[PDB]
Amino acid sequence: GSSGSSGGPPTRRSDFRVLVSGLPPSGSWQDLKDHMREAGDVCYADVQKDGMGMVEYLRKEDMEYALRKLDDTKFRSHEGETSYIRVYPERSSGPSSG
Repeated sequence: GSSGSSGGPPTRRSDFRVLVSGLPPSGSWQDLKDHMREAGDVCYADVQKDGMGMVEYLRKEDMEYALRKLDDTKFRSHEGETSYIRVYPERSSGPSSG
């Protein structure tokens, strides 16, 4: 596995993901993943400025697992620095009932 394309659209290899916020200024997705992976296998791993991140699992449990297990952890950046990143699901006007 490597993946490498110019385009790189907003694809969702999975549905069960975990929103990470409160990342360091040096924090990366690599280390982040290696961390988030705590759950299971990460098919998606991205990080943005400010201090946010995103990881997608192949299993639901993994999500909840890492969600709780991790639920706010001490992430170490590639610069040694650290920061408290929370692990929570993604919400946005749920359907509830069609």
